[PDB]
Amino acid sequence: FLPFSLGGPFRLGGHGPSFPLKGITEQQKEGLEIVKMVMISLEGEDGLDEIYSFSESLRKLCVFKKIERHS
Amino acid sequence: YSGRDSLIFLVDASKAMFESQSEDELTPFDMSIQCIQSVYISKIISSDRDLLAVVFYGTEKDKNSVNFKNIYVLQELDNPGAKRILELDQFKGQQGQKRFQDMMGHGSDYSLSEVLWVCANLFSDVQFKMSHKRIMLFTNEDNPHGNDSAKASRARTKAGDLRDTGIFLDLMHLKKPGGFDISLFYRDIISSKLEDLLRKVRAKETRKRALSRLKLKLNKDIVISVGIYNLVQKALKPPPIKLYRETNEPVKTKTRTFNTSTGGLLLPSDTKRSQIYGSRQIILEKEETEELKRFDDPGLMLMGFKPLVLLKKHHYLRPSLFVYPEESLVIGSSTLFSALLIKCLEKEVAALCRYTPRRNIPPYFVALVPQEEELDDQKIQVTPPGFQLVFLPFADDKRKMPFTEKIMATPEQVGKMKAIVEKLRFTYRSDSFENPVLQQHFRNLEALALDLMEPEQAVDLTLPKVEAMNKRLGSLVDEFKELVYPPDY
DNA sequence: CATAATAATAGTTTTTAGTTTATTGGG
DNA sequence: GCTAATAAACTAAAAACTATTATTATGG
Repeated sequence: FLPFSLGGPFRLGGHGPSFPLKGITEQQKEGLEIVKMVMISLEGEDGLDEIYSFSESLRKLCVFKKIERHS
Repeated sequence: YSGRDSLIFLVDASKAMFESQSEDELTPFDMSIQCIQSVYISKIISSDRDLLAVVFYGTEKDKNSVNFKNIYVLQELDNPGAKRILELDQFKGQQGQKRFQDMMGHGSDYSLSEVLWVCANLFSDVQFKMSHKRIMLFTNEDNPHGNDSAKASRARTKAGDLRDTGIFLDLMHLKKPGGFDISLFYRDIISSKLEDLLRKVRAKETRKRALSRLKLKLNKDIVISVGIYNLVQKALKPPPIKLYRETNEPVKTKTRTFNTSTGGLLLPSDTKRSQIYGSRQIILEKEETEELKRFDDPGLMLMGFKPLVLLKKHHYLRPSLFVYPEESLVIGSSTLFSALLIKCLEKEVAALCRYTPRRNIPPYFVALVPQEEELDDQKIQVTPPGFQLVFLPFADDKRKMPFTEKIMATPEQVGKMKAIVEKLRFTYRSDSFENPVLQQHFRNLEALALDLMEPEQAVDLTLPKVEAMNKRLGSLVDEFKELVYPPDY
């Protein structure tokens, strides 16, 4: 889960859109490519439930996942 | 509008309660007594803000504070209550009729103008906000204008005064029901329902005065005065007033915070709210709690416009409330909303807001269903022009289901069961639901207010049957249920 | 300081709002 | 082999219905 983001409706102030991952360090690019040929084989439930991006873990209780038990 | 609906019960004493008078029943005394008793019970269960008094036009020996001749004053204007029920039970049935014979008797001489005099006195007696004043009267004597013409003229004059005063009078069929034959000439001053009056439908409480009015602060610039109201109510348990089981004396249950240790009366000040979570008791305070609930001022801040097409059954919450346009400090509210309703064919895109109920409490997103001026041809404003407050849920308002997605069956099942359900079409009736616990409770209250032998258990329309639909439709539903081992295990 | 000044600051019963009340529950 | 997950009821509750008295203005 990259330190940056992985790879009217305008009411006010939603979560972060994204963050750079391509122009980032060439070492970061190499590691990202290896872990992405892994990702197509293993993208994990840790990201399937919600992909960890620094953009999307800011505003609201989306992590808190507002819900109660089933009847 | 608050107001006490004063109702007077004029019942004869000479023969109109005792002569068949073009009928064959017993003395109308008993039927009239049971009718008025029923309506008293209906008020007790349904309306205790309406004053009642019973008068006997015709009186051999006067029972009257007015002391006027031919006046029998039994109950003064007052809200319905058990003393009056006992009072009438004295004169209920043929036993009550022979009582009436005992203390004053029937065949009683009448004084019509004096009756109007004394009932006017009774009306003058009230000292409270009055909503309505009606004279309720039954008489076999539909047209006793055979009296002296002076009495008839004076009575008509008094009628003109009282209806001019606003006093209302009702005479209803007792001799020649229907065909306008009843009141052969006492139709002059008066211009059926026995079944309803005996039926005494009750337990109906409804709004009397305005309440909960706000403004449509749609933007930071515009507000629009409005009012929030309810017509769907959750029936309550009547208040358990703790009475001394011996002496019927109320209870001063002195409940307070305190200390289990040092025997001192604590206060909200020297105490603090707290939240035992994880490794930290998260402390709070009463005003801290209010602030945590204190978000914004009450009113309607417009958050958008959504079509009346996204709204679905799963898009539902607590029963919706209503908004009527109001003009107390916002001119044009009614005018602009009239524009909205005329262009409501295009305004299926209804208003969106996060409604703030009051101060110190948070707003909540509640949609607004545009209520038109749906005035019926009989001039009933069903759904008065306004907005129904269907409440927008949150992710809070969810309790998830599993996902065992089920697939449709063969269309012959759908067709045969469509034929079933439309053949078994239950007659639509919105005013058809009465709760058996509620009804039986009313019956226990009224019955165990007198020495009634038993409170009837009201068989309600809400009760399903076994054969009424099995004769309107039949077992062809089960025969159509052709699958092996039907759910009739 | 003159002395009946005649508005708000509640008085009201409001219904209607969060109250543990409750049992199926992991062995 | 065990042990909630509720929800009947909580027990309450904030609403102007109403406004007399003070208002401090003007005879005294």
